[PDB]
Amino acid sequence: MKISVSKNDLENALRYLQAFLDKKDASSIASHIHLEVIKEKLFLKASDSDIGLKSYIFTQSSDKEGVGTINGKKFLDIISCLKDSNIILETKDDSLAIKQNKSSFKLPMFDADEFPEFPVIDPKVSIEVNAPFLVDAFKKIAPVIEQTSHKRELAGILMQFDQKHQTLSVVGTDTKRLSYTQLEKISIHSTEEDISCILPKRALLEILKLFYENFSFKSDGMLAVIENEMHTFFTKLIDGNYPDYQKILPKEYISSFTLGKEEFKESIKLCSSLSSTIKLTLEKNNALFESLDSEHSETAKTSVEIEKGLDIEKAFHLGVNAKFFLEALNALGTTQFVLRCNEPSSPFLIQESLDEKQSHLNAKISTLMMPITL
Amino acid sequence: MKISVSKNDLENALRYLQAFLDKKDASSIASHIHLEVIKEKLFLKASDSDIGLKSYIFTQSSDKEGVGTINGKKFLDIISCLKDSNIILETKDDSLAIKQNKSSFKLPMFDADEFPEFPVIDPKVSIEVNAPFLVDAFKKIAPVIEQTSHKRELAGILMQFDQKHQTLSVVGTDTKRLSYTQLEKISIHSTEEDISCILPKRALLEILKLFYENFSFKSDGMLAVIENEMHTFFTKLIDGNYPDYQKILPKEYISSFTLGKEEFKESIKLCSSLSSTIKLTLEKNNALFESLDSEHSETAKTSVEIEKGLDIEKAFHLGVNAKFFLEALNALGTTQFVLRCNEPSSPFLIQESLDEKQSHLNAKISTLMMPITL
Repeated sequence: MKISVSKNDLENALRYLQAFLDKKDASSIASHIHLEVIKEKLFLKASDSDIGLKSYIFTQSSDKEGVGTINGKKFLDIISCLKDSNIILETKDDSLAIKQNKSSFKLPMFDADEFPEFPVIDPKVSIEVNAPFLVDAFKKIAPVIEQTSHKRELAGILMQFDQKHQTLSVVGTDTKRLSYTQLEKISIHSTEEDISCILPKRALLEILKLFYENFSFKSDGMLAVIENEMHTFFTKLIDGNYPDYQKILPKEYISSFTLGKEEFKESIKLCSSLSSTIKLTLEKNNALFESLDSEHSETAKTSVEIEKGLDIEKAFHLGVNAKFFLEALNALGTTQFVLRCNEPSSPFLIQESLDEKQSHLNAKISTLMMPITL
Repeated sequence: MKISVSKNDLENALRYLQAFLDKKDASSIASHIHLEVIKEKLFLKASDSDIGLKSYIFTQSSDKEGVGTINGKKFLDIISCLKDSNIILETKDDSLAIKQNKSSFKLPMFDADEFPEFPVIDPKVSIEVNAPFLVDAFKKIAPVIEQTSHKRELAGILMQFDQKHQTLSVVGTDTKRLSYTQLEKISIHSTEEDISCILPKRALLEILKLFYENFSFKSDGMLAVIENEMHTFFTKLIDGNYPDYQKILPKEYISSFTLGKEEFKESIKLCSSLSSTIKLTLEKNNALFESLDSEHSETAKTSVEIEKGLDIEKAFHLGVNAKFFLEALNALGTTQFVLRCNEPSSPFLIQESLDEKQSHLNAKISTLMMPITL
C-alpha cells in the first residue's frame, strides 16, 4: 500500500471507528482497523461478529493499492498530534509507515486474513430515511432502555414495520415505563406484511453518533445495516419477541391535563434535591409539588399557578418518580404537555400537546409510567 | 435566625464551601456548614482540625441574629435549583427553613456547640500579597507534588521566608524532579530571620480556587491563615524538615541551549503517542526526537530545525521523561526556554529564557530533572 491522505479526513474517520475496537489488548486483532486502498478511496473498517463500521475517505494520491491493518487507538493518537498537512501511509513488510514531512512512525500490522468478514445481507425490509425523524425517535427513547438489561429483548429498541399501513413504530421500555412513537407515511419495502427488528442499545448509541438523515436502513431479520455515502454500519439484532406494548396501553383516560413543560421540569428538579419521588397535587388553578421519599426532617415544596383552569372539581393527587417524569418531559418537543390519567394507582401517560397533529421532520414520543402509591 | 439574602451571593458562597465538607455521611456534623448572622452579615463556615474556610455575604435584610448549621451539599442542591430572586432563611426549632415565593424547604440543624472552633493565630510571619506571583508559583509547581506522598514533608509545597533578604522561595519535589522559584522584594514581617512553612497539597489546590491577588498570608509555624475581604482560609502545616533543595542543584552547567517551547511541546507530545520516554538529540541546527520505551515494532520520530545554531560541535544525546519535560515547559511563561545540561546521566534544568530578568506580576519557575539512561 502507498497513498497520501488529508490529515483531517483521516482523523475524523479514525474518531468514528474508535467505538468499534476492543482497545485494551493491543496484541489482539480486535484492537485493529482493516485498511484497503481501492482506486481513489481508502476504506477503513472495524467490526466483529456483533457490530461494525466500514468507512472511506478519498486519497489525495495513490501509488499502490492493497490491504493492511493497524492498531486503531495508536493510529488516532499519532494522527491527532500531527500537523494539518497531508499524510503518507505506506506499508513496509509487516509494518505500516506513517510520514508527514519531518515526522515518521511505524506500527506493526496483523494478518488481514484473520480480520472478520464484513457482512452483506439480502434485505427483507428496507427504508430510505430522508428526514431526522428516526434518529429523533432513537434519541428520545434511548434513556428508558436498559442496555445491560438482564431480559434479552428489552435490552434493545423495537422497530416494528407495518408495510400495509406504511408505519414504523419505535418502542423502548424498562418495565417501569414505556416510550413509543408511530411514524406514518414511511415508504416501507418489505417481503413480509409485518416485521420486527430489535436493535441492541449499544447499536442505538453508535447510530446516534454516525447518522442523522439521508441514509438507508435495511434488515434481513438477523442483521440491520445502515448506509449513507461515507458509512456502512451493521449490528446483529436481538433474537426473540418484544412484548406487545399495545396491550398495556390504557384504552381511555378519565382525565387529561394540558400543563407547562418547563415549569414542571423546574418544579420537579427543585423537589428532586431532597427526594427521588414526588407527590403531585393538581387543583383547578394550581400544581403543587412535594418531596415524597425524602429523609425524615427534610422537606421540599413548591407550586405553580395554572392560569387556564383544569377540569378538576377537587384536588387530584399523583405519586411520581421524579427522574422518569423529567425524562418523559425531555422527550417532548412542545412548550406544553398533556398528562393523561385514570386512577392514581394506575399507569399514566405523558405526551406532546397536539400529539395527534401530523409532523414531517420529528418524532413525537409518548411515555407511559407507573405511579408511586400515596 | 431570620434573614433574606441574594440567591447568587448565597450560591457562590456555598460552592466555595463544598470542598471543606465530608459529604458522604450526611448524619455527621462534618457534612454541615455553620451559619451565623451578625449585624448585616451572614457568615458561613466549614472546617475541621486540618483545614477550613470562613466566608460571609451581606444580608438583604436581617430581622433576627443567631447561629445554626445545615447540610452543605443539600443546601447548595436546593439553592442552585431556585429562581434568581431573594431567599429567606429562618430557623424554626432544630430546623432551618428556606423560602423563595412559592417554594419552601426544611433541613435539620445540628447542635452548633459540636462544630469545631475556627482557629485564630498569633502570627510569627506575615506577608501581604498584592500581585498574582504567589498563586502563579503555586499553580506552576503543583503538578510535581505527590499529594498522597508517603513521605510527609514532600507531600506539600515549601514556602521558605528569608526576612533579611526579603525573599520567599517556593519549592515542590517528588524526588524525580524539583521545581522552584525565588520571589524577591517581598515585604516579609517575621519574628525569626528564617522560617519555613510546608503547606499540604490539598490546601494548595483549595487556595488556587479561592485566591489570586490582594490577600494576606500569615503563619504561626503550626497553621497558615490566608485572608481577603470575603474569605478566611486556614490549613494545618506539615511538620518536619523539607530537604534543602539548594544542595542538590548543580553549581554550573557545561551546556545551555535556548530552544523553542511550543515546538518542543508539540514534538514531545507527538512521540508520547507511543512511549513515555524520549531520546532527544541536539545538533547544531536540528533537534531530533525519538520514542525510547516504545513497544517492539512501534516507533515515533520527528525533528525540528534550529535556525539560531546551538554551540554544539557534535550531537548531544539526552534521555528524558516525556511527561516531566512537558510539565516543565507548561510551567514557563516565555516563548523560548533554556535547557541546561552537564553529562547525559546528570540532572538537567529547564527554565525560562531570561530567567534572571526581574519580574513583578509573575513567578519564574525552573525545573531540575533526572534524565533516563541511553
